[PDB]
Amino acid sequence: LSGAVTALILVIASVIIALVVVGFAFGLFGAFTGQGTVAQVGTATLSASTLTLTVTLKNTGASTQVTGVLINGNSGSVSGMTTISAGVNTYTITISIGSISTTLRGLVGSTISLTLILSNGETVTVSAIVTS
Amino acid sequence: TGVLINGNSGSVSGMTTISAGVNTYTITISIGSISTTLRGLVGSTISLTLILSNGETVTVSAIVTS
Amino acid sequence: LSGAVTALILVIASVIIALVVVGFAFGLFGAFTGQGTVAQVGTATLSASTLTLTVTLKNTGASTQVTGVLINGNSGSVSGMTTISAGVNTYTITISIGSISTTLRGLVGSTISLTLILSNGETVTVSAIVTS
Amino acid sequence: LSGAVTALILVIASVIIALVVVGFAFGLFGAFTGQGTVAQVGTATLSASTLTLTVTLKNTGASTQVTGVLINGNSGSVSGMTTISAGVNTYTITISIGSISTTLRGLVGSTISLTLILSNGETVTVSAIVTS
Amino acid sequence: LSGAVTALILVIASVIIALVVVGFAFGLFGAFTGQGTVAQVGTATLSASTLTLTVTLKNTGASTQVTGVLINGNSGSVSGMTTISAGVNTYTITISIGSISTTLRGLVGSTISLTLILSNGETVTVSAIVTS
Amino acid sequence: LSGAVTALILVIASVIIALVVVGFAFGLFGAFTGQGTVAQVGTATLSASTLTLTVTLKNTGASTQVTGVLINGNSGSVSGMTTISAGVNTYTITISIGSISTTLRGLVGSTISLTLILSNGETVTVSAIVTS
Repeated sequence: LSGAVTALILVIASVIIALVVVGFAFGLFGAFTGQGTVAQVGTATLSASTLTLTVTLKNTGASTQVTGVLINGNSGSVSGMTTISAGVNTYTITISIGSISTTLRGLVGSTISLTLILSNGETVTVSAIVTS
Repeated sequence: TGVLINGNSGSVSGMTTISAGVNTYTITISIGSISTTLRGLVGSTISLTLILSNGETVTVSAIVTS
Repeated sequence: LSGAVTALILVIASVIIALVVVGFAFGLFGAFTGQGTVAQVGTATLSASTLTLTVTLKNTGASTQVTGVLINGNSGSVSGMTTISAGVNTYTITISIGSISTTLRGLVGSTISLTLILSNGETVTVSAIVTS
Repeated sequence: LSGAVTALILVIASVIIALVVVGFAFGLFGAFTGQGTVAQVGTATLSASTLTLTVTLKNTGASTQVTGVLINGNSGSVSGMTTISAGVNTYTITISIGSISTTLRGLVGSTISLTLILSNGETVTVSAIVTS
Repeated sequence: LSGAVTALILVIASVIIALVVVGFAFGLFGAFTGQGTVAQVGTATLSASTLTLTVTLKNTGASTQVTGVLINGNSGSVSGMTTISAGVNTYTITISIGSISTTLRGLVGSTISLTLILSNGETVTVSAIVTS
Repeated sequence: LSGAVTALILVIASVIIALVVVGFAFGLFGAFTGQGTVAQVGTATLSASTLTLTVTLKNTGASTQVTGVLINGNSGSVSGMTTISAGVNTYTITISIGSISTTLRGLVGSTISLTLILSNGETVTVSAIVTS
């Protein structure tokens, strides 16, 4: 008689566990779909006298952060408008590096490529015109 | 039961009932902040999620128009 | 007995999930195909006395917008016919920059290159004759 | 009952592995963006009496090295200012070849083309005026 | 009573097997990452009188071997510095083909392209100047 | 006792199914490799008086067919040597269009570009000299 009791107990436990796994899979779907996709929608302007990056970013996911910046050699901090809203927006970020100060002064008018290290593990490649 | 756009989850207010077969549904979404946020994405692609009553989430791709 | 129940539950869940993924992939196809492709089909005219750009644009995709303009140094707003219908059309856009006013007055008759920053993340390179 | 346990074990392992791969891909992005781009921004001067190359180089990436030089026939070593900082800078490199000594003495005033072999796998083509 | 005994036996077997599979997957990751990446970081020199290839190779993976060479028509053996250490290094490889002897003697000064067949399944394309 | 029976039944069924899938994948490999690659290996001659295309085609795959032709405006049928053997061969195809008759008569000596729509879904771009 114990055999059928064990059979039912195991059947119901397996059903509960399978439903848990399926719910987890669909939660993973919904979470990865809306994780946050940040890209560039136009050229940036890198003021070399003040070292200020004005960039237009498009974010069609969750509201992420800007944790770091990667310029030619050094990775520097950021000190302005770190919060990336959703949609398309123009952000004005003040970059802080030790050595790059006055290094760009000899590049006014030329193009440059930066990287933005976001909080959600994504890195964004940015193109900019160096100005003064 | 619900919709999931870039940041926020919002209610739906139309044709919530999914009949069987293939059908074209016109769902009115309601979020507080996303109002006028998509106005700068006209023409671009976007990805949404639909939270159904049977525990299944459906991933949808959409073109943003105006 | 529970093993086969679990097996069928997982099989059906996997079928549902795979169908969801395939539908999403084909939706992505159809969405990226008709996202909006804007190009130039003839030289533009940049009136320097009024700073007005008359340009013929071809758009074989979705109806986009014109968010910004990029002239030699500055990025400026636009204040006319920002909506790009489908097909080939002649648009008359009034550009607004602070300093470029009366700067092109010494370029009448010469060629120039502008950029149009569209709402769908695309930038269009435009060539124009500067007139007055 | 074991089926669903195995299913969740594999699901979580797959999520971990996929996240690892995605992080690696974005790291590759960030690394290749700032790998180091060196070009020339003005004519060089090749002193043929002392065989010294004075060249103005622009480097908008990581700080690379100058490992070799390639003049008409021979590849020779360099013995000065091997380190290329970031930005635009004027470098005075002392080249050393066995045979080219006194060979350029018959080219004073004419043009010549060199190659620079950098540490980051990139070769830079340089143009120079031979002087004395 | 046997049902639950079988259930636990199968559960522990499944956990052991899944852990084996996951460990094997991560080992595959670590192994394919450091398998050996060999490329060229500067033009090679192909001495046509002695038929000797002086080439600068960059290898950022495991220490591979040079098993064969592929010149214009024929694949030939190699007889020197077959072992590719890690890093950037200058290798002097003596090639041996029966027919190509004295064939390059009419190509001095021109450019040529060779292939190196490595031990780790990778073929490396090399560009060289033919000298004498 | 039923649990282990179920486990082995599912194990053998899964092994059979996995082997079926792997066999199908390798069949897909072998089938896509030898599908038929048709290209041009020399200029074609388009006789405008008789409207006859003499073209040398190279096909290193399966023996495909020529289902249609695409000339400047119209898509026309073919009425000769529709079968493409393997190897390099010179084919003489009689094209049939309603309007193009006597239209090429004003292009004798000039170059033109055609398209061949093959049976295997591949289109081949051809260049031809218009003759008479």
